[PDB]
Amino acid sequence: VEVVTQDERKALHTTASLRCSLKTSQEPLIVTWQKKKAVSPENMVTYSKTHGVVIQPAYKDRINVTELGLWNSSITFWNTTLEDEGCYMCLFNTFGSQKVSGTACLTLYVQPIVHLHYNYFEDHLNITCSATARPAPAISWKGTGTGIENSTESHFHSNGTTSVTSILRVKDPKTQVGKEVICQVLYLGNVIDYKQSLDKGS
Amino acid sequence: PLTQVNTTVSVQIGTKALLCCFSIPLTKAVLITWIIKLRGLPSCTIAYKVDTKTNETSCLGRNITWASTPDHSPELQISAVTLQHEGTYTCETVTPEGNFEKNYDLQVLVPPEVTYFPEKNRSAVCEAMAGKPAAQISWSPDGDCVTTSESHSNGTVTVRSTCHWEQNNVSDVSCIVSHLTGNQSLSIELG
Ligand SMILES: *[C@@H]1O[C@H](CO)[C@@H](O)[C@H](O)[C@H]1NC(C)=O
Ligand SMILES: *[C@@H]1O[C@H](CO)[C@@H](O)[C@H](O)[C@H]1NC(C)=O
Ligand SMILES: *[C@@H]1O[C@H](CO)[C@@H](O)[C@H](O)[C@H]1NC(C)=O
Ligand SMILES: *[C@@H]1O[C@H](CO)[C@@H](O)[C@H](O)[C@H]1NC(C)=O
Ligand SMILES: *[C@@H]1O[C@H](CO)[C@@H](O)[C@H](O)[C@H]1NC(C)=O
Ligand SMILES: *[C@@H]1O[C@H](CO)[C@@H](O)[C@H](O)[C@H]1NC(C)=O
Ligand SMILES: *[C@@H]1O[C@H](CO)[C@@H](O)[C@H](O)[C@H]1NC(C)=O
Ligand SMILES: *[C@@H]1O[C@H](CO)[C@@H](O)[C@H](O)[C@H]1NC(C)=O
Ligand SMILES: *[C@@H]1O[C@H](CO)[C@@H](O)[C@H](O)[C@H]1NC(C)=O
Ligand SMILES: *[C@@H]1O[C@H](CO)[C@@H](O)[C@H](O)[C@H]1NC(C)=O
Ligand SMILES: *[C@@H]1O[C@H](CO)[C@@H](O)[C@H](O)[C@H]1NC(C)=O
Repeated sequence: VEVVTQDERKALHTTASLRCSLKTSQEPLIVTWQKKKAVSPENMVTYSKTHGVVIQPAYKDRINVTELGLWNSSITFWNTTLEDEGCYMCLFNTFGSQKVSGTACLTLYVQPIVHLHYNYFEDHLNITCSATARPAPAISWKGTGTGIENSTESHFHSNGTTSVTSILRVKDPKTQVGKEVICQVLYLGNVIDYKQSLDKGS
Repeated sequence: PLTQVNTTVSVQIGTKALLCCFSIPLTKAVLITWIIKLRGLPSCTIAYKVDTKTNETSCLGRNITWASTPDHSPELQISAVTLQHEGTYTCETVTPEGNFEKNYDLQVLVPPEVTYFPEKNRSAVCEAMAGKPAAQISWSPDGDCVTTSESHSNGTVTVRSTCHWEQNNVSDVSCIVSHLTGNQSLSIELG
């Protein structure tokens, strides 16, 4: 492999950096960063020893070059936007022998916000379990009771965030549910269990 | 905000070809590289470093020309294009303003050797020998025809058509040969 690059999954409205490491003897002349588009790629910035850093008017106050060098280059979005999400290429231009690309793709996330409403009445209980994240999170019930009444609804925001709300209506904590009622929420392959118990006495 | 241009160029065999870089002032440019990938040969480069006016070439054996002038980008030239010239040519210009590209798919065209003549029992023959791409043979008016295509190793194709018309009120026919290098209609007088 010629160019070493890692895709980056970082948080929305915060700093994100892409890096390419060119592995070869031949010193390049100029490095170009482009945003992969349908139609032609878009020119973002170049670094050269002869001309230094040159950012296109479009990206003027949105990125800088964090690593100045012909072998190792990094670009940094100061504060990301959904627009900034996508695929990028670092081009190493060397005299006398074509060029070499490195594609690195950027994906932005929003950490989940979870609401847990528990509501207890005559013997029976209803739990609603809401979760808003980006990408959409996965709600599931681990304090199973096989039967029960239960419905899940989702909403997509103009934000880009996705809300999922699961309403579970227990009728009696006997054979209905164990000693813990679990709302388990998966977010990009990561499950966190939200556990709810109940201690009486005698 | 154009940064890339893909183009298919068709050239008659034996005729001139001229390939142009992305259109940018030579004082502006930093590095200009032509990348040639010919049928059955590896990738290949002619490079020009603007500031020091130096060049380097992996491209020997491809039989093409690199035309240079002061204060203009270099261009590729081929006086008389051959079959082995078929392939991919790409000028890669880079300026401080970023990377630019002009890709070319060069396809060589061979005009078919066309022969035509009348025949025994009100028949006719019409042939377009080793053209590229294959030509198409029609007739006017429609007769009892059999038309066949043979492919040659050098990517040329021969198309042969023979027709009969039974005895009535038709005595003149037309072989119509369609091809990119130009269509033609040939007349025949039936035996
Ligand atoms: C990023 O920019 C947004 C405006 O779109 C602003 O609301 C937010 O506070 C900024 N955050 C940081 C960490 O710079
Ligand atoms: C980022 O680049 C701009 C040029 O658009 C320059 O004004 C600024 O000094 C740079 N900032 C940093 C932190 O390097
Ligand atoms: C490029 O990156 C490597 C590690 O990724 C770093 O150690 C090195 O300093 C850089 N190369 C050069 C020639 O500076
Ligand atoms: C809880 O339960 C009652 C039925 O017992 C139902 O009518 C009500 O809509 C539920 N409340 C919520 C907030 O889901
Ligand atoms: C959710 O509802 C379905 C039927 O609509 C049922 O099969 C399932 O058991 C319920 N989930 C739980 C945890 O009881
Ligand atoms: C995103 O903004 C919408 C308003 O469009 C809001 O309802 C939603 O809850 C927000 N989510 C976050 C995590 O800010
Ligand atoms: C030729 O044209 C398209 C659109 O300009 C471009 O995306 C593509 O990369 C080119 N095709 C190839 C095979 O390089
Ligand atoms: C190109 O390079 C060759 C060999 O290195 C040199 O002799 C020649 O002067 C150069 N010519 C041009 C036009 O750049
Ligand atoms: C180039 O020309 C030489 C004659 O010197 C010929 O042998 C060779 O086949 C040609 N190569 C191509 C790719 O046309
Ligand atoms: C291509 O092959 C056919 C059949 O051998 C021949 O007639 C034609 O002239 C060949 N060569 C070229 C250079 O077109
Ligand atoms: C040949 O005929 C086709 C239709 O069969 C027509 O579109 C085209 O104009 C003709 N070719 C030339 C070179 O005139």
